[PDB]
Amino acid sequence: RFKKHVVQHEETMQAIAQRYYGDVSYWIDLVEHNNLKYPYLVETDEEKMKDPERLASTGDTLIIPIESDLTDVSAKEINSRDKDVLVELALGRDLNITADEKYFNEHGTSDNILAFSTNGNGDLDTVKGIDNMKQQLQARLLTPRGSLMLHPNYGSDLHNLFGLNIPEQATLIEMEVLRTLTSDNRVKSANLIDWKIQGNVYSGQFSVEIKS
Amino acid sequence: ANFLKNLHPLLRRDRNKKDNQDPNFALIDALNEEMNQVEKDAIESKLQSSLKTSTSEYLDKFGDWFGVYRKTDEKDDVYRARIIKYLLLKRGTNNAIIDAIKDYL
Amino acid sequence: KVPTEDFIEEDVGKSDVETYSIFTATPAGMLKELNGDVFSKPQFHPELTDRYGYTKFEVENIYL
Amino acid sequence: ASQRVDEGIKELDKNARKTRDRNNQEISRRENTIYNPRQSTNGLKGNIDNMALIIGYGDGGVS
Amino acid sequence: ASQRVDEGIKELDKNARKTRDRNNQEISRRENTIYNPRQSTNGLKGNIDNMALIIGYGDGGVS
Amino acid sequence: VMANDIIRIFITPNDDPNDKEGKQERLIQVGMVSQVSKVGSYGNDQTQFRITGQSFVKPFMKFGLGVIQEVQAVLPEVGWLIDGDGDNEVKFTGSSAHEVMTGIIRRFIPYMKYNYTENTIDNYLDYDDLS
Amino acid sequence: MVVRFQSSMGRSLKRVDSDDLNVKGLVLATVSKINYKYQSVEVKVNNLTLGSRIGDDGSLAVPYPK
Amino acid sequence: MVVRFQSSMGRSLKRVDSDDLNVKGLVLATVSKINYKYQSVEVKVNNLTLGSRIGDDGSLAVPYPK
Amino acid sequence: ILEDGKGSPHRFAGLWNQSSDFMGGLMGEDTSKEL
Amino acid sequence: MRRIRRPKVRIEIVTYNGDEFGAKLLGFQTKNSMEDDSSVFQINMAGDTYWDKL
Amino acid sequence: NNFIPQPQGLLRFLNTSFVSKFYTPQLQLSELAKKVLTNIKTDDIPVLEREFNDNTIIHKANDTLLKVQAPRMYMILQSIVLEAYAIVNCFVENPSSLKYLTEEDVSITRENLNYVADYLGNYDDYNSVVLDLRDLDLCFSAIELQLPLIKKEA
Amino acid sequence: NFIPQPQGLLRFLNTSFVSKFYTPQLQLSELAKKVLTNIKTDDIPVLEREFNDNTIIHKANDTLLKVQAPRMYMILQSIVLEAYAIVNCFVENPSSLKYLTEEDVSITRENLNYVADYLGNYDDYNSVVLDLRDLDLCFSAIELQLPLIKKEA
Amino acid sequence: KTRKLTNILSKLIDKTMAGTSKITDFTPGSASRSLLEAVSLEIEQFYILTKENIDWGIQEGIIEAFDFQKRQSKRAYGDVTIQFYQPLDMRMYIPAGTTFTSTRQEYPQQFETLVDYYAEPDSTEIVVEVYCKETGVAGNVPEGTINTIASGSSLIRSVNNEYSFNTGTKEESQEDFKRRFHSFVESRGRATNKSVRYGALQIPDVEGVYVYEETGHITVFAHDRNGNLSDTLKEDIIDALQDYRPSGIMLDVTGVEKEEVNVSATVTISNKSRIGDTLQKHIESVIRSYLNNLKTSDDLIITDLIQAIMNIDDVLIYDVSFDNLDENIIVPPQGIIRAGEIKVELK
Amino acid sequence: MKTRKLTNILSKLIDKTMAGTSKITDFTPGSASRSLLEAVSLEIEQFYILTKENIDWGIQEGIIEAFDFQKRQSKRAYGDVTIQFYQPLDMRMYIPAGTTFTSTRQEYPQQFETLVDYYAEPDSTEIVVEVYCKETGVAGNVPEGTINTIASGSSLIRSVNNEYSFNTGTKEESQEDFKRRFHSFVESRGRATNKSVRYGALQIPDVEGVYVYEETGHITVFAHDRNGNLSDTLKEDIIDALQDYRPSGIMLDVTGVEKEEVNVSATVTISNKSRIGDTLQKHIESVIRSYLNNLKTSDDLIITDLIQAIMNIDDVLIYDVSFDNLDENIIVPPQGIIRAGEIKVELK
Amino acid sequence: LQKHIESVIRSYLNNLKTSDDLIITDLIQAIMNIDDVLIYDVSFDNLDENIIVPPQGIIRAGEIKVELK
Repeated sequence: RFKKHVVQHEETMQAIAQRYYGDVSYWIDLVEHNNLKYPYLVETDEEKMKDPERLASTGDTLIIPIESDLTDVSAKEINSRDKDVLVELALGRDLNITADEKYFNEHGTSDNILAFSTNGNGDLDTVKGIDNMKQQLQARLLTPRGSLMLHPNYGSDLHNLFGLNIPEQATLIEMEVLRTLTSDNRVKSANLIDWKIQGNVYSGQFSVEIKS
Repeated sequence: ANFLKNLHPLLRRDRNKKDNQDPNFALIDALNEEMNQVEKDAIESKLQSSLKTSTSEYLDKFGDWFGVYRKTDEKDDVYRARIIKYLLLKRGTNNAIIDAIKDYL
Repeated sequence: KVPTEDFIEEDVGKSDVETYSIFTATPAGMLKELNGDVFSKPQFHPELTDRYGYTKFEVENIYL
Repeated sequence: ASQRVDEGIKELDKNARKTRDRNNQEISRRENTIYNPRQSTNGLKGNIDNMALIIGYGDGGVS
Repeated sequence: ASQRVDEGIKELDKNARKTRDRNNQEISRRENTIYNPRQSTNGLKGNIDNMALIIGYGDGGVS
Repeated sequence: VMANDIIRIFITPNDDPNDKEGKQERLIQVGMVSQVSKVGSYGNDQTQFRITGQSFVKPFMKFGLGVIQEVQAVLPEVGWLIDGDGDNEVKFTGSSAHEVMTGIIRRFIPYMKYNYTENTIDNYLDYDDLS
Repeated sequence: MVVRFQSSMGRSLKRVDSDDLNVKGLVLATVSKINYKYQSVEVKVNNLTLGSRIGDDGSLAVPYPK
Repeated sequence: MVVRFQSSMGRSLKRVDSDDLNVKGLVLATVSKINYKYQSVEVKVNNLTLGSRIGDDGSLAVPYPK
Repeated sequence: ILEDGKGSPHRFAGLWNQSSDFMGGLMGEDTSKEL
Repeated sequence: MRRIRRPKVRIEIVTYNGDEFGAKLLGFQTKNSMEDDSSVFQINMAGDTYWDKL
Repeated sequence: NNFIPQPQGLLRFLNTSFVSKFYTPQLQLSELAKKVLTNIKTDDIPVLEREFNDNTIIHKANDTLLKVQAPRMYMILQSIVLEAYAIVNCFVENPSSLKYLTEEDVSITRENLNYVADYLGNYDDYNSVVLDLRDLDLCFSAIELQLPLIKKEA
Repeated sequence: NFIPQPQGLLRFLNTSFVSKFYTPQLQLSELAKKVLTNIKTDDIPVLEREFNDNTIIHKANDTLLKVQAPRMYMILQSIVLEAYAIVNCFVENPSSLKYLTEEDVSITRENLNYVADYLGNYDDYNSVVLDLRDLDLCFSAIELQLPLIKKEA
Repeated sequence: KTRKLTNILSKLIDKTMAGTSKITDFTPGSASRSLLEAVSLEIEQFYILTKENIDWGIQEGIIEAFDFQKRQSKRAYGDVTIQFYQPLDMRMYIPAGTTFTSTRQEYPQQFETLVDYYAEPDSTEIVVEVYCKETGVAGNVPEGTINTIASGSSLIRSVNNEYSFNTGTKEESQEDFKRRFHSFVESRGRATNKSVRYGALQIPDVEGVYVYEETGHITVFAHDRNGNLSDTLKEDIIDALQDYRPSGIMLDVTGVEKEEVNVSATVTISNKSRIGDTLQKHIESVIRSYLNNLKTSDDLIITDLIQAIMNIDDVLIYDVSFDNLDENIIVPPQGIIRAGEIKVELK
Repeated sequence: MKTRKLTNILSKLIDKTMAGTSKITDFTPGSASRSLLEAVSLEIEQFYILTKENIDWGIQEGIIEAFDFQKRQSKRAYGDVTIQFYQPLDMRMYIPAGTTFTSTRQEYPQQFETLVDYYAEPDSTEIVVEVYCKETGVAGNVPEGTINTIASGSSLIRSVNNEYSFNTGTKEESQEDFKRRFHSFVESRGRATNKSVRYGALQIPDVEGVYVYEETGHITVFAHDRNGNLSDTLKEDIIDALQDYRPSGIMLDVTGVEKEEVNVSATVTISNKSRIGDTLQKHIESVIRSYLNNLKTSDDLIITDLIQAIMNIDDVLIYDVSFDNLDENIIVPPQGIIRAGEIKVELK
Repeated sequence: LQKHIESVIRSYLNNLKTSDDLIITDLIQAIMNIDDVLIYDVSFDNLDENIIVPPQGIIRAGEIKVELK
């Protein structure tokens, strides 16, 4: 895992390692992760134009490992070249099945609702990054608790919670949604920020803390 | 990085307008100038580590390791060219031998 | 595997109760140095014996 | 890899297994002197064990 | 002084260090029968320990 | 705390400024540590570290005079006139305990080397004024 | 514990004392020197010599069977 | 108690250990077979035979007095 | 280390296998033979 | 979250039924140790029935 | 070779117009194969005085008439075993043989493995061998992804 | 009670350009005189091995300073004698530390700086200078600490 | 070798104390201590700079002299031109980081502008350099693909790239860099059998070349082209091999001949009930395939033929013999064995 | 880059400080600014010297990495050891394998060990077995009468002594010998020539000091091992190796080398009359005999190198050396090697 | 290698039974199981015809002699 950062005006590479990891001494290993040539951070972009991929300048992103992966040579090699592909790999890659986004939001808690799609040309669509995490939360919420053919106790009792719209039913629904969202270890916490009623319609929203 | 950027963040970084004489600015300027000259020297050191750009003593070392020593009053370019060429003798062929005679001539 | 989350109490530490420098595996005790073939063949580290000199550790093995 | 290594070892003859133990001892006494092959090296020796069993490094294998 | 002493002794050959150990043991037999370069004696040994390597005081340093 | 370190303890009996006879900073015990261990009953929500050692009895008690069985130590057409030579035999002779004990201690004490930044056991142990 | 730090030996805990000093059984030695006048030898252990005190031959030595 | 259930012997409680394995004293035996080439016999205990290993005669046997 | 039961790599230290045969001449036996 | 635990001990005996023996369980100890040459265990039983005769 | 001996059958096997719709080979000897093969050809190698493990893939190839029916494809199998044998040796002993194998050399072995696997599918005598080689086809791909990474680690 | 000396060091020890900052005076210390006589007259024990490939071993004898600049080679010997003298007393036989004084080490450093500056012109033999600069700061710590040691002892 | 922060700072402190008597305070916060720490940090950075330079040198710098190129995963870049409806009347701004998205749906490639550009007051067209986001060969795009800009404007009409992106680059391992160098050095060998063989195989339509060596003459013959050699190829390869032949040694090139063998073998089977047309056909096919696959200058040893024919099935075959094959047939160096006529009798 | 000394950097810093709008400042000695300037200058000097040393190390390491040419490891010392018994053995005795031979002198605590079995037949008052130094270095080259100890030795043994110093152990391969072998390899890139054959013959680790003699259409290579012999297997291995490197269409043949014996009868003058002794004589004899061995084929018996080699032992102790009959260099033929020879020392 | 070849011949001949009979070609096959690249030619100096075993007797190896040439 890693933290994101950006190059500030005339910040030296010594200064970053000292602020995040404490000891300045660690900058030496920290430059290999960002694959930098000797002018590790340089102010001017027309100087980055010298050989763009092997440098960082003012306004560019940087990668900051956690201290345990700082010394790992494999983490060094991977972070050297992958660069922005970090987030995608770290959140993982999967087949996209939100083909009919307008449609699956008309019949949730019913089956047969999702389907493969095609993007690009001649290849099934795929999803990655934060979109993948959303899609997976979405599918997990719209699936009943014991309906996947292996590893059951997956999904929700959202199909079971339909009731007289009195507030206790609404707190129950809130708690089920929060449990469902907090099931995945990748997510830190969820919390409600609004619940709202319109006769026979529930509405509400939840904030979820995704790890960096 | 360079000596100005890292040095104690409360110290000055530019000439004083109150007076012309600034021992602070003289010291920092001298140290900046020396360490940037050392930096230029160290960047130029990369060229001496390669036979393609090594000159003077490092070209001589390369020649000595390849066994091609420097001829009296021989400049760097011809000496490098002979050193590189020396590994393509293709000895034993008749046209090779003719080339070696043309070189010797 | 066991995480700290199941630990009620712990009492673990180094100790210099066991300390030997020379280790050997004598053969069955009938064979004896003054009436036959090679009796024993020990092993030691030169740095180790400085702190603990000539500390022997012997074991008879019935098998050999 | 480990699963098929164990499955293949099950079928091995007694002599094959004895020689694999002896080879393992011989390598051992002279040493000091989330499976994903992408972006990781944790499952290295597992793939070697199958390949060494099926191909045959010694009568049984090594490691 | 401590740092460059340790680097010296790392750089020494195993026979060199063995002889240094012998000389230390001989000296020990002959026993009987905050740091500042100024106004301080605690760092006396560091200056002496740094010597006996730039000068060949026996095949290896002492103390 | 690495093993075999030396710890000195000093106890102040009574008040300094009062000028009592107890103001002496008398040392109570000195010795060599030989064990360090974590200790803690998390049921009672408390943990401690325990260190124990012995007062310079560790070097002697651990130093075992072993026996070497298969060493001739011969020389070509030369030999030692005193017997008990070539072999690891050593003989100590004296007409009193303080004469013998001096030879016994002095035989092995210097070579018992350790990583003290400053010396060995002979500086820290007087072993004198014997009779 | 603190009090256990006493003389001990073996894998199993055993109080070492003046019993351990006493030898159990018979041991072998080689005849290095003989006192011809008294016919009492001194035998050598692998790294120790028995008998052999300040007494030349008569007042201390090892007896021989007759 | 529960922990007392260990190796023990005698009317009085005594820790049986590797001391009990060691014999105390001298024992008698009968000469069953002799190795005439080496003149080293093998003696029989009442229900056990000493000496007498895979070694025919030279490398293991019981010495005889001379 | 958890991978494949590797355990601690420092268990097989630099003194595990490096050693040498034991004989005298280390202490007191050599002092008489300095001819 | 804190884990929840519901222990449920069973006992089986082979020569009185074992399931009735296991019901009157109250506590036991099982000292097992490679240091010593003997493994020993203890069981505490309730006084509802005269176990001495059984 | 330096540490332990090898079976006699494997030493004897190793010393020495069809088209697929998905694959084509090129008969490159890998740099590590080039130098290990010379050692196998020379007598400087220990060897065992007896053979066991009759279920190995080597005896399977020997039993079938693949040698005389299709000596081309018999040759390719020897090449597959030569690379596959060498990359087993370096991890278990002699690490100095590393930095002499590249992902391109390991990649083309799958090309040659599947180019022979289609051919083997046309005659269901060789099913026992087919079954074996398919297991190795996924084994090599893992090594290709980790070989650049392992080399930097070591 | 003297550790035997290496054969190299023993052979080494038994026998225009000018710098603007530091200059030599070719003055020897009383303590350095007494040692020189001891080695000249008495046959000190000497080792037989030469495992330690440092100091004058293939550095001070390998360089062409011995033939090119023999005067400069006389400075290097004086520094070795003065470096070997101070190491002699402290390690063993401290009775000879009474003859050493502040000015004895002062002049040694000045001689060190002059020979060191001259060696800086040569680009091959910088290895010798590498040790001399480390030794240069060693003498200065004795210089600023030797008057306290004698009064303490 | 490189020294760390601590050693340099400690040497500076010790030398200051040796020289300077004015200075005695070195708490964290002294202008002098941090002056020395700044100096030390810059020295350590220069040490790491030399370290990286030495690493590059040992890795490829000696080899760079020789005729080879190194690749460093440089992302693809190429000139791109933009057009507007009318000439401008203002200095329009073009930020760095501007994204030029692919117009084709099938191409997910994207590109970004590293440096800012300022349109002229009245120029109707401007060309800028754009670098791809993705490294490797995947960043290559055909001509006429980049025709959309994320930061669109009214004045902007369309975008096009006349020249294709050729600067796509992929980096291999050090072994791949070293192998081509080795192959080039090895290829410079001449006047040897292996070098002659390589130089013959360099020209196309050369395969399975066989070389026969003698003190007198050197003779090379091959069946490269559909089992036959043509006169034109002989003329071409004679001229090529002049650089490879040894000086003063004759070189000769000839064609390849074949010797068809006639054999009528007999096979005894233990179980006569098994015999059938299919069995003898298969035996004849195995024999003819075995006799076809013979190496150049390979003598037809009867022993190998016996081994080969018997190894079909040890239980089946009991006895074998050849009516019309007396002993092993020796062949010249230029001859190759072929199956002329084969017949198999079952007994 | 160019090396900058302290004085130049200090002058440049002083001049920048003066020119930098600073007249108040002074650079007398004892000042704090002068000491800081000097320290910085010495740091820059250290950096430049370490940079030059790293450039040299880098060049060496790149040359090692480049190609597949690397230095070979050190050879373990070995030699003969002589056993003296009190009386001839009455029955046959067996020596256990891996018997350890050592010494008691503190200068040579290096161990030794036997590799093969040995048997002491009866009625034999002495037995000699070969021994190999376990430590890989020059410490095994012990002088005469050093190895005076045996482990697991019976009472029969009376004395243990080596009759001759080993003088066979070596350290890691010399930089100059590696450099020369690498020159041989570079000149040998063009195949079909004398130097190519030379390198193809020398690349085997066993063979040492080969020679080539080129008769018309007829190469001959005179190859021998460190012992001066040429076993058939090694000869065939050399031929197979040279097959790749042999010029095509020209004969090659090999026939070893024929040894020759000469007696030097050397005489040496020794400054120190006390140090003269039989031990030094034996050491001089062994040094000369060893010099005689490990000599390549087709080189004259040069006496200048002999005297420089024997004077190398001690320049001061050894005064002068002279000879009686071999004062003129003996020209050796292509198939001659000077390896045998009996040495008699005649001290003046 | 000759020792190995003699041991293979012995194992082959000893494996026969009463119902089997010594055949030259079968012996050739058995011994030529070794890779044909190593052994290029085999011939018999004494054996030139197939030996017919009587029903009661069994053919087996006696004292075998193998040589290069």
